[PDB]
Amino acid sequence: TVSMRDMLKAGVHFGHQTRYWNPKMKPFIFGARNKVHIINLEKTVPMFNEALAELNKIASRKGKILFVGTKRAASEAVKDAALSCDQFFVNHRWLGGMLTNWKTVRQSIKRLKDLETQSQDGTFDKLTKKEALMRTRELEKLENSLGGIKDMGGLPDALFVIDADHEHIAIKEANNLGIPVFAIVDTNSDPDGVDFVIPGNDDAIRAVTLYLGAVAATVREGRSQ
Amino acid sequence: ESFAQLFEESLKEIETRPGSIVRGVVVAIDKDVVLVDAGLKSESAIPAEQFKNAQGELEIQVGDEVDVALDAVEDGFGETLLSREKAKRHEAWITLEKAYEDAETVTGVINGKVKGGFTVELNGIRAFLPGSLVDVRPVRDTLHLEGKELEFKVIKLDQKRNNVVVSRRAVIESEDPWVAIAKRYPEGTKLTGRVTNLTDYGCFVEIEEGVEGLVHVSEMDWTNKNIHPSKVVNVGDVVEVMVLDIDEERRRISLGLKQ
Amino acid sequence: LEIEEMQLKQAKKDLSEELQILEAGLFSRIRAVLVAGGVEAEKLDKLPRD
Repeated sequence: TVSMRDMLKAGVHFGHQTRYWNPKMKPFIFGARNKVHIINLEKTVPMFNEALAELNKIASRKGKILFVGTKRAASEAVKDAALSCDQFFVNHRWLGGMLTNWKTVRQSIKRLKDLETQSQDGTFDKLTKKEALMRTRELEKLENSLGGIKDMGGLPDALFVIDADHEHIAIKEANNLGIPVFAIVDTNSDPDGVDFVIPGNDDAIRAVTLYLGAVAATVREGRSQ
Repeated sequence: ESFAQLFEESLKEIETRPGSIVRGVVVAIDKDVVLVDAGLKSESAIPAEQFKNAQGELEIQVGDEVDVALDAVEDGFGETLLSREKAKRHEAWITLEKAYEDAETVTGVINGKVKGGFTVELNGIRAFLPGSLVDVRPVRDTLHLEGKELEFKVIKLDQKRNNVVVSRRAVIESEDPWVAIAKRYPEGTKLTGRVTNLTDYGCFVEIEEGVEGLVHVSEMDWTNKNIHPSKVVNVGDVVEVMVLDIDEERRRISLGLKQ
Repeated sequence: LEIEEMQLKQAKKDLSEELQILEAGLFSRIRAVLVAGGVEAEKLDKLPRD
């Protein structure tokens, strides 16, 4: 679906510097221009397409997708992507054992929900100023952490990831659980934990956005189906 | 296919390493960080201070194109060296243009000599030149209306280390660093030098054609010990500095900044 | 299927309405009984629908 030219324009073909590479990414690498590794778009594209297809399929059976990206450059974008296809996301720091330790985190989620309710639906007001402030702070904290996953209910049936090396904890958790992983994997990253590897530039913003958008579209399509 | 191979050598052909090809489109502005995309592996974290012109406010919105620089790749994450140096090459080209007709004409306005040559400033940048260059004869711009308008007629340039002394008024008139290290020597010759890296004891301003200066922590200001040089001056900025000391042997020119 | 949504939204409306109708009568009844265990009229009008 996503063309090669577009990818090139975005800056998918660019990778990291040669000294920071992983030799498990040697198949997906093409060459090294100006001492910086170039990802092979001929090998990338089909894989990407396959991944997209898989995602679509998942969506079709009413699968829950989780969008992970805690880089802070593409935190805004990932959330947007998630919301477009009304799916869940973790745009700020992944809580260690979010999925493996769901049952504890489900309590946190519940608490957050309660807080939200108190804030909005109650309309009681009349609260001690320090206490109120504290409550507000707590709410903020919760929202930041678990805002995207509050309506997830259980565990997701697939896990889309913007960087494998950065979100290794998440990936590991997924592996432990047995959730399919759809990771964007730059030359420095490790592809071994990832099920459906996508060789591409995690760092560049435009590229990331592109990666998101197609995925979102596919999810939407699946839903429609 | 070989579509991609050919596309790779094509994209090699349509970029170069320095800040030469004005290619990065400014794709997000936020104070205090500009950011471009010149067809590199990542986006630059640009300062705002490489892009405000001569009175302090910004000049370029979204879509605008300046080249940056290169030859340094990946400090962890990111891409460039700053586009402002880019600009230096353009300045060099205009200075070079003189050679063709033996006269580069702009405006040069030089009020005084930090180190024996009036300072001339062209557009945003200000440069320092050796003392003769400011005046064609013995006229002296001290009697001229302050910060006067002429041009610059070049008197002397050092060709390696960048010092250029230029000719105000009189329109009618028209191994290597260390052997002869006696030019900026004699006790206190002021220099204009860009700082490079501040090593928590130092600042490392070093400009004059492959040398190293320190301005370590003791002077820097008029407080001694509590100063922490990163707070007090800058990173990458051309400043007031002069020699105070040269050892041509254990190459330690020990500059100062409290002057 | 056009009328399907009409009846669909109708049921919920009355369902909540009736509950609210009793809720209105119950809310008043709560305050009505609120005298042997808190008659503070100015200390009973805290949260509205919470």
